[PDB]
Formats: sequence, structure tokens, C-alpha cells
Amino acid sequence: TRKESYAIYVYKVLKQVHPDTGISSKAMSIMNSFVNDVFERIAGEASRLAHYNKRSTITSREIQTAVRLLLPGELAKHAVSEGTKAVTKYTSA
Amino acid sequence: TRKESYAIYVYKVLKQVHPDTGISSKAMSIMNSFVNDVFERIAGEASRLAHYNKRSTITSREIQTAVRLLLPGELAKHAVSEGTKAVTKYTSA
Amino acid sequence: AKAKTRSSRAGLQFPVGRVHRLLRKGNYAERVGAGAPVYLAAVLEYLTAEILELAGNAARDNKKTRIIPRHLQLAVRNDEELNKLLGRVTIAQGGVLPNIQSVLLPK
Amino acid sequence: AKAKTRSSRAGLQFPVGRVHRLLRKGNYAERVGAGAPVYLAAVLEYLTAEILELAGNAARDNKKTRIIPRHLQLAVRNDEELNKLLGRVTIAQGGVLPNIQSVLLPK
Amino acid sequence: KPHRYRPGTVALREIRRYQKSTELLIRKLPFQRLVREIAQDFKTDLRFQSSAVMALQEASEAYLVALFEDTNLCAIHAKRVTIMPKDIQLARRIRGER
Amino acid sequence: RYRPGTVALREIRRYQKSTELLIRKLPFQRLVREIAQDFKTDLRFQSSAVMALQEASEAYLVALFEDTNLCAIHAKRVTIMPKDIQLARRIRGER
Amino acid sequence: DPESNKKRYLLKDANGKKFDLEGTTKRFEHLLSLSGLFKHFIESKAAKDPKFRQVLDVLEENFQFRESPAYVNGQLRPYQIQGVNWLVSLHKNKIAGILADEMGLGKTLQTISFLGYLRYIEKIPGPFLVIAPKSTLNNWLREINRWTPDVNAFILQGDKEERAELIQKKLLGCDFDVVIASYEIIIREKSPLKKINWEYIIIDEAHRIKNEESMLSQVLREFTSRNRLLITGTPLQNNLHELWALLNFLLPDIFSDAQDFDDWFSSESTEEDQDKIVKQLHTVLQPFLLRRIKSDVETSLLPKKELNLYVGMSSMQKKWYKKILEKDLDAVNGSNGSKESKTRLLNIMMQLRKCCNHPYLFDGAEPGPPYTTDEHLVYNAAKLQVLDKLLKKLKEEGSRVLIFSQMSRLLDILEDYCYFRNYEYCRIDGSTAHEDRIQAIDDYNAPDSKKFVFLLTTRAGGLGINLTSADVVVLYDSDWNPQADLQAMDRAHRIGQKKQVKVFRLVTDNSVEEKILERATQKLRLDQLVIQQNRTSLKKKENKADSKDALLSMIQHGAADVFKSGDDIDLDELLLKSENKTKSLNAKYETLGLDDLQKFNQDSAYEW
Amino acid sequence: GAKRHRKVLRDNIQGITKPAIRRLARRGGVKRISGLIYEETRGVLKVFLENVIRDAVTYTEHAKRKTVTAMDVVYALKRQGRTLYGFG
Amino acid sequence: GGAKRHRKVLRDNIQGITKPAIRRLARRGGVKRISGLIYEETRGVLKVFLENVIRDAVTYTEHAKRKTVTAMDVVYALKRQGRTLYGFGG
DNA sequence: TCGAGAATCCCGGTGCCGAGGCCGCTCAATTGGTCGTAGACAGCTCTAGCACCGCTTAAACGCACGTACGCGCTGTCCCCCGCGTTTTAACCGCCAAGGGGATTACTCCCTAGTCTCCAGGCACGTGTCAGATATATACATCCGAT
DNA sequence: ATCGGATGTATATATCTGACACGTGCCTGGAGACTAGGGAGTAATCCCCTTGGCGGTTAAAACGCGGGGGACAGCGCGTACGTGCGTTTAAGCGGTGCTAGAGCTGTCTACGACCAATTGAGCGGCCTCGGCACCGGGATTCTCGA
Ligand SMILES: Nc1ncnc2c1ncn2[C@@H]1O[C@H](COP(=O)(O)OP(=O)(O)O)[C@@H](O)[C@H]1O
Ligand SMILES: [Mg+2]
Repeated sequence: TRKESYAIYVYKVLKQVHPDTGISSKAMSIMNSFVNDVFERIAGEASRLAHYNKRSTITSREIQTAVRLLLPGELAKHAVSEGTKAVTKYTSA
Repeated sequence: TRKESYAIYVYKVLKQVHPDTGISSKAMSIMNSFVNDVFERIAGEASRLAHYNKRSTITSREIQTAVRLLLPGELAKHAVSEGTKAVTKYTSA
Repeated sequence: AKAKTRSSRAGLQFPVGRVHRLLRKGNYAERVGAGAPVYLAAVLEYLTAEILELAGNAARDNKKTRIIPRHLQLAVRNDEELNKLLGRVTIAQGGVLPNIQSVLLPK
Repeated sequence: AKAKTRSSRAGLQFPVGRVHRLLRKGNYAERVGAGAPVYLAAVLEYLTAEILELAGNAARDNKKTRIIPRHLQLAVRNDEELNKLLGRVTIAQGGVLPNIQSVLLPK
Repeated sequence: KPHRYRPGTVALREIRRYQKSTELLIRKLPFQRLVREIAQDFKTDLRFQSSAVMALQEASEAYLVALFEDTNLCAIHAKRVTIMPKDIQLARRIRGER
Repeated sequence: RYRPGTVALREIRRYQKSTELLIRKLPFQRLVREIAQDFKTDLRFQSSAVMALQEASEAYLVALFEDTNLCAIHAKRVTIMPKDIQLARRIRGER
Repeated sequence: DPESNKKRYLLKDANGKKFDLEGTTKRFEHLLSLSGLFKHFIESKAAKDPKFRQVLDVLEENFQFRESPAYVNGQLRPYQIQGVNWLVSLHKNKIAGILADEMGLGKTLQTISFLGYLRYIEKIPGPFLVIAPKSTLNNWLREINRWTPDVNAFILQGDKEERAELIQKKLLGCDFDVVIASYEIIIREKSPLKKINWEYIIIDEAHRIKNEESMLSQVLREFTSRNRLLITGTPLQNNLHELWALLNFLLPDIFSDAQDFDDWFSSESTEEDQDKIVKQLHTVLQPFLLRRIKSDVETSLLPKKELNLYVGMSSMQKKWYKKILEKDLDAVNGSNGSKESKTRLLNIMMQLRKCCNHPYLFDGAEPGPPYTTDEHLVYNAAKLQVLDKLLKKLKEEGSRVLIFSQMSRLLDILEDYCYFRNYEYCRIDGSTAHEDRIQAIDDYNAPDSKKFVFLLTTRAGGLGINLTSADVVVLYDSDWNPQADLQAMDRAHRIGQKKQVKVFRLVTDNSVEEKILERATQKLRLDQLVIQQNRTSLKKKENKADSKDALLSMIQHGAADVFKSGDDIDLDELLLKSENKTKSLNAKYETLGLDDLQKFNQDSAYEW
Repeated sequence: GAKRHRKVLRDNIQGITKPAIRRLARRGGVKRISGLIYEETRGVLKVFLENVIRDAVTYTEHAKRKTVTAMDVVYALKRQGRTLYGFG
Repeated sequence: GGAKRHRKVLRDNIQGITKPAIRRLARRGGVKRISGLIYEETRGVLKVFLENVIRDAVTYTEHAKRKTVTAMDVVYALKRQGRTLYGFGG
């Protein structure tokens, strides 16, 4: 059966950052679990953010607020920068 | 405007148990927060229980299992008994 | 036909229509069974009655006829069992339990 | 017209369609915007790149060309930020960061 | 020869009178000034409610009271009856707040 | 001979560098099964379930022993005693 | 006599409401005799209340002080004798009043004269209570000790212990003549004063009662008594609700409702109804709102010497002004579509005011630390240089100065520089506690003393104070309400002054400071026209038409000059030039400001 | 008169006066107190407050408000596992 | 001298956490000298932790009608306890 | 060494204000319909489990010496406590102004939803190199005798 | 202190073996076109409630003092734990035998969502008096030098 996961995307990012480094299987499972955990945290916090303000819609503004709430300091700053960049590029297309 | 709360029902229960006591406003607000908190805990755990099992419906079984998970020991036992008793009385009527 | 509240049918005191609505409009699931509001109302019923009778006991032990947050604090903290449930909870205007380490007491 | 994935149109590597589908059929809100999958994918990609770069540094520090869970552990625990984001998290087969108290060292 | 209570007596009387009450222990205006000054570094020109600051004080005081209650155990464990900065550092380090 | 304590620090260096499991396998699986025997009889376990349990258990005990070591040092000692375990778990809210 | 005083003072009988017909009916018929246009209330409450219904059931068919009294020390002003006659007449008719002379008219002496009548003529040395603000307690007691020398009048001060001591000893012992107590001491000592049958309750500065639901009003409602003598120097606000509250306290029988009073008078279908019933208002308020004005009674004084200085703005003053403007040009170079926050506008204005006042109010402006006091800062400020020369003119010729600042640090700087100039001073800023405030003021206003200059702030200066031994009242600056400034300069201009009052006013030319006075005068001038005839050629109904734009125009006075770009004073030429330009602006505003009062005439001038 | 105007003002953290820490300690059941402990208290309080107020202000930003309501503080606390009962 | 059919053997299971294994865990925690009574206290602590986690995991697994505790159940139970675990899926 | 002084619990009367009671506007409960969902079914393939048995090998068990450390006792000294005085700023009562929180209306555009279409990601199978392992050497540290 | 010695550890090398990084087909879910509708964006009102300042009363905070008791350093002593060697035992590995448990695939029908209409449970406002929060005087108790 099909059990989809964030394996190929993680490997794509890896071969982008350290072009000549591999990664074992258990490490990949840990990375996949990490991505799922972070996705769940951000999505849950954004869901509560929409519910607090009586909105039925999740937008990019909710995601940005959630990532500022979860991530600490420098991580939050740089991730907000990256997300703004990607959404701007997507709109201008 | 419309601001629903459990003050009326908390008062009903209180007069049921201690027929001649009262309750000040601040304690009533605390009891309201208590009820909402427990409701969110149970409902969120039941939502996760349904999601884990691929179901799409929150039934009596999910509420019972979330009660088992959240409440400790003797409380869990008695509260489960209360819930089943009420649901059978409702269903038969 | 004359209406009958589901609260009356179940024999409970908490609302069941309200609980059903909050379960339906809280994104907890796509569909809500018919017995879930009844069960959840019963559980909230039971917990509220438990904590309130403990608080009333404490209020009498303090010789007053009206629960105040301090009495709720005493009921939850003294009771070993609800204390786990409200472990991370801070109750406003509760104070603390009287407790002095025996090592500090004079000889 | 020839189809183009939303990932490429945004310039990311993570899948924007899959993130959209999960946000929708995950019981988070009634309606899902159009920028939310893009933003979320970008943030997840950034975090993955950060942790993976640190782990690769650590792996090269041991003359190895693969990232094993020990290197993920070392990278996470030696960085003060990812050590806060993953403070309550246990990494299987991660081991312990080397540390012995100075009071225990021999005279 | 005036009357002086020997050391430790008034300090137990005070423990008894403060573990059997509920009011807030910190002043209110100093705490409010501290809150506004700390918040000035995140958004400029912020308005606060009143229950917002009261909630902050309740949470704050509960936090400190529990912290001191753990510091006491740390100090007693070292066979002292005096609490020193090392005790708070040990307590917070163990609780995971380091 | 090695003066007392020489082998201990070397031993610590050995173990703060490896990653494998420190508790044996069967002695832990037996414990898990007979400790779940009472919640529900006629239970089965996947192997990876027991592995997850052991991973979590050893992580918990290692963190507890680090906190215990800090407690023992704070009392001007180098020997850990049950006093220290009790204090650490009491501080961490578990008791 | 402690025995008779004990017999009379104490509430021997405990009861709630006592009168049924006598007092209420007599008051009503007397007021009906004196232009009884007030039926509406009577029948409204009779219909809605059975008690006053049967009260109305009977309503269908049913020493003049020719001179100053001998006993009180000294004499009284003719208007004072008229006021005491007025109060005596009101007493004879068993109805109260509201003495409301303009401030500084010695109304306290009139109250003491009334009480002297009460004790010495009709012989009721009853328990009189005189509420007051704390600052005014000592002055009261001194007046009792000065005019009617033999009265057991005692303040009610001190911590709980000595308060309780005095209570249980004299008060509950009924061994006094009158009591004095602040607002808070009234609130704290409810019960001891409650258990006294109060012959009178007197209140100085009755504004504090203007709110009917205030806790002090609540408490004062159930003080059992018979007659009240509220006092309020300031004019009564044209709002009607507080007038109802005051009258309600005075005569609860009559003004016993709010909604009925409003529906009768103010809330009308057409506004001309209340415009015409203004005359009936005046009629109803005439009998019991006696008021005199210092202008039309007394000329007992040289009027004023209102002089004005248009000082320059110094080089480092320009430097810090430019610094501020460079920091705050955007919000005042027009605006960003008028999106600038009003708070930002007021803060820019405040920073400009601090720069104009003295460029040491900002840190880092003084030369490198540690500091030394010298003339360096008297020539860092053109204002301070002009003031320095003016002081070294006035002191030597013989005078005493009363500078009023607007903020404390400016008085700090003036203190430090005066100690450099080695002149004895006193500061009475709000910080100075009592028995220290009193210490300083009685040190200054003592007989011949070394304290020459005497420095204050306006908000904490003009409050029941009698600094009259000085004449020149130079102000460092001015505020938005001209009444506060007027009270400040009348701290020295009052009864007893024997020399002309000279008024100086520092104004920084080519600054926001220069626009203040004309903005003040526009506010100032229009007020008087309402007082006399209630209308004029006031076509400038805009009242600056805004504040976000009014203060925007306010800032831009010296906008383009400083932004784009020994030195002795020689005071006499500044006197001449500024007085000519002052009379010029007086003439300009005299013609209703017809040319341009505001005309919302401004444009961006902070371009770049 | 030689004392020049200085106008030094205390830090706001010094408004958590020594007796207030003593009272908090007493309610913690602590008998004898060191003298170096007040700076540690003033230092841990500020950390706690910054961590809470940051999230409260974030929640306020999101709603496009300029008022920090008590519900924002309750949300911020609950986010850190410090649930508060009595304000909503 | 019979009656050997009765088991009368197999010492308690918590004694399978031997003394040197606890020493190994202590050393990984960075502990030099160990008291003699730490062993029993450690056994008690471990038993409590296991009981809590296993109770929650069995709850999860019998909700879903199964009679076999799978790794996902343990992971969920740990997450619910507050101790996220990475690696075994999830 | 028990009597002196200071702190505490107890009763009695007072005042006040907050909780509980009562009266008048609105969504849960009644019908009717009807569609997916989730129970039931068969089939199919990989894991667990419960009694064994044989074998290798390292780890656990036990023991004796000794040592260094835990623990108790003594001294000493200085830091923290209780306390009385003086100062200061918090709380309270107050007033005045205006930002902005909360609500209402319209409209329009963006999200859901349906159909069509196609290509990205997933399972399957696969070949080679990264790292674990076992040796031998160099050398780095600890330890005791001098 | 220093020096040799003996042990433990880091380093370089050859070998393997099994997991990782690759390519292939294909099928499902993500993308492209299109329609209809309602959520939310924007504007405009409104009035609540925050802010910002003032002055007073009084309790709390700050300061300096005197003194003794607790923290800390030093000494001694006995014990209990560590190090090392010998011995025993249990883990781990492999192999047996069968069977259920658990995860993949279609048809039903009964139950939960939607829409209409309607009344009546619940929310809000407003009162009023009983519990509670003061305030004072009295007996109880508890601490601390004689
Ligand atoms: N007839 C008089 N003789 C002497 N001095 C008087 C006379 N009338 C009033 N004064 C003085 O005028 C001053 C006015 O004081 P006060 O009445 O407190 O001001 P206000 O009337 O504004 O309250 C008092 O100091 C009083 O001594
Ligand atoms: Mg006056």
C-alpha cells in the first residue's frame, strides 16, 4: 500500500545544502517524524488562532503568526523571511 | 450580546448537591473555566482518537475512551459509569 | 407535538443541545454521533458535582455558606485525586495549602 | 496548457499540493486559503535545511559521509535554538552529549 | 531589658500568616510599570486592559511562590536552613527552565 | 592498581560516547509483559513497541540520573544516595 | 458648657425622615411667594408620591446688618455686609444658599461672620461642621482664631490614634464649637460625625460635590442636619446635571428628582424652549445663588501691569530645535494624509516646548560631566539670559519675584542658577509636603526675611494661598487654560496688596511658543463676550476647526526658519519692541479677530 | 545648596522590593533567607514576564488590535502549560 | 522429599534490572560514586514510569478493537504523557 | 527555673453589596427526506505467541583489601534576623478626553466543488561503497618509588 | 618533584556485507477551466473603557544596630564502596510446530446533515436583603529570660 512521507523532499534539501553527503534510514525516519511534528504544531496553533478570532479560514497570515509563536528567536525570524519570500514569488506568477 | 455560559447549570447542580449553600461570582467564573477546559481536553482527545482510527465521527465510544485517558483512576471509573447510565436512559427514552 | 429537551430525556442537568452545537462547530470532526453530547454532558455533570461537594464541605469547615475560590483551591489540593487533574492549573485567588517543613520547627 | 506544480511556481522543494490537502482534510478550519500551503511548505523546508546542515557538519566532524541519528542528536543539542524547539523530544539512538562535572575530575 | 523574640520565631509566625491568606503579595503599580516597560520592546504604543495586568500578576506570583517552595527543599537537602542563589539555580535547572 | 575513581571517569567517558541500549533485552521485555498483565489479560506486543518502550525508559532514567548527580553535588558530595532521587523527582513534579 | 452641649449635640432621638408638612410646606409657600414658577415639580412628585400628595393637599388653600458687626474683629466690605445680610435673610426663611463669589473675595470671612451672627445674636452655638480640602484647613482655623477670637474650633488631623483621641475626648464629649475635617477625614470618620445632630454643614470649594453619585456625596446624604452653606468660588458650569446635584444637596425637598427636572427644563422638543426658559432658570436661581464679581465691587487695587517679553531663541537653542525637527519633520510637514496620531502631535509639541523652555531638559545637552554651575547655561538660553538681567534689575531696585513654571525640572534649573546667583528662594511644587509647604510659605510671608525670590508651579500653586508681599509675577511660560495662569498671577493680586501688580510673560519669538498667546487670547477673548451678552461677532465658530490640524498649524510657526537655517540682551529695547507688538496683537484681536482668528490657515513648511 | 540636580531614577525591576520577595518566600514556606537571593529573584521574574508578554503581544497583533485583553494573556499562559482559571 | 512440581523459582521480574545495568545508566548520566541503596529506588522509579505509559498505550489499543499493542500506540501514549519520541514512525 | 508580655481565637454588634429572584425577547426541537458512513462480509499474507531444545560467550555474582570519603564534633566568625525610626509612594477617590473595540451593511472575489486530464511520487527491484571489524603500533596517562 | 613502567587509547590498514541511492511503470491525486455563493474586506457609527493626570492617608519600605546562631573549614575515624580476580549464570542466537491477529477488498441500511417553522429555554436587566466583611473588647495561649 501507499504510505506517503517527506522522504524525497528532505533528500532534495540535503543534496542542496551538503551536495556530497548521504543519510541513513533511521535518520530519515527521524527527519520525517520531525517534519510531521512541526507541521502539526503550526497547523494546530493556526487553527486555534482562527477559532479565537471567529474565522472559518486559514490563510498565510495565520501561518505566519503561528510560526512566530512556536519557533524561538532567530529560527522564527529567518523562517518568516523565507515564507514571505516564497509566497510573494508564488503570487507574482 | 449573546454570551452563553454554564453558570445556570452549575447552579442547578450545586443546589442539587448542597441544597443551601451559595457561590460567589468569581468561583462561578472559575467553575466555568473548569468546565470549558475539561470539555476542550475531552473533545480534542476524542478528535485525535477518531483521526488515529480513520473514522470521521465522534461517537460515545470516543468520549468514553478520552475519559479513560484524561481522568485519573477512581474519577475515570465513576465518570464512565455516569456516562453510560445517562446514555442508556436517553436511548431507551 | 410538545417539545422535550434532550437534557430532560437523558435525566441530566447540563445542556445537551449546546454541547451538540459546540461539538459540531469546533472542527472536532466532520460528523457527531447522536449519543456523544449526552455522554459528554453526563461526564461534565459528574465532575462538577464532585468538585462542588468537596468545595461545600470545605466551606462548612470554614464556617461559611458560600463557595469562594479559596475553597475550590482547598478542595482540589487536599483531594489527592483531582489534584492530578488540575496539576498545571493555577486558580486565581487560591493561596496555598498550609505546610511547614518539620526541619524548620523549633526544638 | 502544460501543468506546473505549485511548488515550482513558488520556487520551493517541498510539496505544496500535499500540504494543501493535509490542511484541508485535517480538520483544522472550514476553508483553507491559497497562500497557506505555500507559506507552510517554505517554513518546513527552511527548518529541515537548517537541521540537516548542522547534522552534516557534525557527520563530517567524524570523518563520515552519512548522517546517523547520533549526528542529529549532536546538532540538535549543540545549538541553543533547536535545543529549545526540541526540548521535550527524545531522539531514538541519539545517546548523550559528552559532559562530566568539573568537581569530579581528579586533582 | 526589652522583649526580643529569638531568631526564627517571627519568621515562623509570618509563614503561618501568609500560607493562610489569598491576597496578592507584590504591589500593583510597580508590577504594572514593569509589565509596560517589558512590553515596550515588542510593539510600540500598546494599550493594556486591567484584567490583563491582573492575570499577569496572578500567574507571576504563583510562579515565584512555587519556585521558592522548591528552593526550600534544595536548601534543606544540603543540611542548611538558608536559601542561596545556588539553590534557585539548581531548582530551575532541574525543572527544565534553564 | 588504579586509585579509586580512575576507572570511574574512564567508564563515564566510555558511556557518554556510545549510543546503544544499556539495559538487556529479555529482562526488560519480561517486565513489560508482566506489568501489562494486570490492565488487560491476553495482550500481545509488537517488537517495535517494546523497543520504543525501552528507548523511552532509558532516556528517562539517564535524565533522572543527571538531575540526581546535580543534587548530590549540591550537597557537597560525589556519592549519590536515594535522598537525591527523591528530591529530583519531587522537584520535577512527578511526586 | 459641656453639659448643655452634650444635651443638645448628641442624637438623643434616632429616626429616619421626620417632617411631614411644616418645613416642606413652609419652604414651598415661601418660594411660591418669591416668584413661584416651580409648580411642575410640586404636582409631579405629589402625583408620584402619596406623602407629598397629602403635603400638596394643604397647598390648595393655606438684625439686618446695617454695618459691620461689632464682635468680629475689624470691618467688612460693603458687598461682604450685603452677603452676610443675604445669609441671615435666608436663615430667617429657613432655606439655604450657595455663596459663589469670584475667587479671592474673602468668602471664608463671610462664612465666619455668618457663624458669628449664629452664635452671638440668635444664640445657637450648635455643632457646626466645615468640610474643606486639606490645604485649606489651616487657613480656616487661623481665620476662626483671627476674627471671632473665642471659639472652640479644632482641626481633625493625625493618624488613627490621635484622631480617636480627639474624637472620644472632645467630639463625643461635646466639648467643642466647630469641627474641621478634609474630604477624606469626613469619609473615614463616618460614624462619629453621623451620631451628631448637625446644626449646619459647610463646604469650601463645593466642586467636589458636582457628581451626585460620588462617595463623598453618598456619605454626606445621611448626615442628619437642617441647613447647609455650600461655597463655590468658580462660575457654575452651563451643564445642568451638576446644578441639579448641588441644589439637591441644598434642598432635597424641592429638587428631589433628576429626570423630571430635565424633562421640564432641558430635554425639550425644540431648543428654543430651553433658550426661552433660560430666563426662568435665571429667575429660579436668583434667590439662592448669591454671587459677586471682583471687577464690579472692588477697585480697591491697582488693576494690573500686564507686560510681555518676546525673547529670542539662542544658537544652541536653535541647534536642539533643529535636532527635534529633524527627528520629527515628517508628522508636521503636512502629514501622511492626516494619518499622524494625535498623541504623536502632542508629543512633538511637548518636545518643542521643552526645547524652547531650556535646552538642558534633554539629556546629553549639558557639556561633559562632571558639571559646574556657572553662566554657561544662562547663555545657553536666551530666556534665561533675559530673566537673569531682569532679576539683576528688579532685585537691586527693590521687589520680590514669583516665577511660575509649568514643570518641575525647569524650577530645578532655576533653583540651581539662583543659588549660583546667591538669592534666597522657596519652592512650593506639588512634591513639598504639608508642614513643609506651610513652613516655606510662612517663612516667606513672615516679617522682614532674607527669602527674596519665591518659585512655584501653576497647578500646585494657585490653591488657597496668600503670597501677597511680592508684586512681579513673571511667568516662564503659559498653558492652554488661561484661568490657571490668571489664578497664578492673582496669587499676588488680591485683597491687601498695596502696590501695583506687575506681570511679565516670556515668549520665544519665531517658535511654537509665540503662537501660544494668540491661540490663548483667541480662547481668552471669546469667553468674556459670552459672559456679558452671550453673543458677539464670533463667526469663528470653528474653534480652530480641529486639533490634529490646529496643533499642526501651531507647530509650523518657526517651521521654515530654523529648518532651513556675547550677544547681550539690552532689556529695554526688548521691552519696547515686545510691548508695541503686544498692543498690536491686542488691537488685532479687539476687532473680534475679524481678519484671521484661525481660518484654518496653514500649509506644509517642513519640506526638507 | 551645593547638591546639583541629578534626577536619577530606579530601574523598574527594583520596584520588586526586597520585602515583596520576602513575602513570596514566606508563602513558599522558607524560613531563613540569604542576602544575595533578591537579585536572582529579580532576574527570574523578568525572564518569565518577557516570555509571556511576547506571546500576548503576538496574539494581539494578529487580531489587528492595539489593546492587550485578558484573553490574550490567558491564551499566552495556556500556550506555555500554565493554564489560568478565573478570567475566561 | 518430593513436592517439586510447584514452581517456587523465578525471582521477581524487576530484579532483572541488575545492579551493573543501573551502574551503566548512572555512568551515562555522568555519576562517579554510587550508594548501595540506589538500586531499589531506581527499580521503583522505573516501575512507576512503565506502569503509567503502558496503561495509556493499552487504553489506546483496546479502543481500536485490537488485542495487540503496536508501536504507534506507545508513541501516542508517550506524546500524551508529554515525552515525544522520534524514530518509530509517527 | 514560672510569671510577663505579646499574639490569637472568640464572641457581639454594624454596615454594606452581591447573589439570588423575577420578568421579557429569541435557536433547539419537530417533520420530512435522503445520501454517504460504516458495519458486515468474504479473501490473503505477514507477525506474535507458547511449550521446548542446544550452544557461545560475555556479564553478572561474589569476595577480600584497603582507602578515601561520609559523617560527626569543635571552633569561629560574620551574616542574617528582629526591631525601632524615618521616608516614600501605593492605593484610592477623581475628573476629562479621545482612541478603538465592537457592530452593521454591501458587495465582490476567492474558496468550494465538479469535470477533465496528466505527470509526480510511490512501490519494486538492484548494484557498489561506507562504515564496522579485527590487527598491530605509537603514544599518552596514571602511578608508585626515589 | 621526577622518572620509568605498565596499561589504555588513538591511528592506520585490509575485508566485507548490507543498506542506500538509483532507475522503471503506473496510477492516483494535483493541476487547469469553470460556476455560483457566501465570507470577509472596507466604510461608517457608537460608546465603552483606557489613558493620563491630580492630591491625601497610611502602610510599607528603607536604614542602621546589636548579637547570637548558623555556615563553613578542619580533624579524626570508621565504614562502605571501589578495584580486581575468580566463578557462575543467563542473555542472545538458532531452530521447531501450529494458529490466530491484523491488515487489504464490496453491499447493504440506518443514522447524521439540511431545510422549514415555531415556541420556549436561556440571556439580560433590575431589585432586594442575608452573608460577609468590619471593629471592638475578652479570655487563651505561647514564648522567653529570670
Ligand atoms: N474684610 C477683610 N479684611 C481683611 N482681610 C480680608 C477681608 N476679606 C477678605 N480678606 C482676606 O482675603 C483673603 C481671601 O481668602 P479666601 O476667602 O480663602 O479666598 P477665596 O475667597 O478665594 O476662598 C483671606 O486671606 C482674607 O484674609
Ligand atoms: Mg477658598
